[PDB]
Amino acid sequence: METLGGFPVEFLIQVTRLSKILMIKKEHIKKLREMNTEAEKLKSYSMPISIEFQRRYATIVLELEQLNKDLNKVLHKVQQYCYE
Amino acid sequence: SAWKTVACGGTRDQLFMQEKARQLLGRL
Amino acid sequence: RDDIDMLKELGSLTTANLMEKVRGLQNLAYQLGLDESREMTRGKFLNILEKPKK
Repeated sequence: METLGGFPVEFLIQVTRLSKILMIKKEHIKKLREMNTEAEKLKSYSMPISIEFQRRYATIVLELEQLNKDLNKVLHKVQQYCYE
Repeated sequence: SAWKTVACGGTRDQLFMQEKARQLLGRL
Repeated sequence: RDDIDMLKELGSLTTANLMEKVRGLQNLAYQLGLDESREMTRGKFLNILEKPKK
């Protein structure tokens, strides 16, 4: 068994990936929440949403979709690994 | 069991929004 | 990169501190998942992703 610092190295790898996925996903959620409040404001005044705004928003949604697919599996392996 | 629904972005509106995002961008 | 550095950072922790980190990261996944789902419900009923028709 490969180890690093006394821990199984494949466990630390999955935790590394867990931490990194969550940090990116946090950034994406922050961008979505502000985009919603802008859009909420625009919609309240019957003002159009720019095409560029829609594109950026849709890009974040699809990126989140992939992060969540990676988060799944990684979360499973981390759970699987917690023998303790 | 459903704790993953939340943790991995599987709620009904998120799957809906992902469908709209694919359509808006022209992706399968 | 910053990824191998994180891997080394984790391996240098005590067992108790690694476990707290795993628990914190799992809790963070859940909290972010609540945030994410709420903004997906908001965006749906603001129709941000409807295609232009006019």
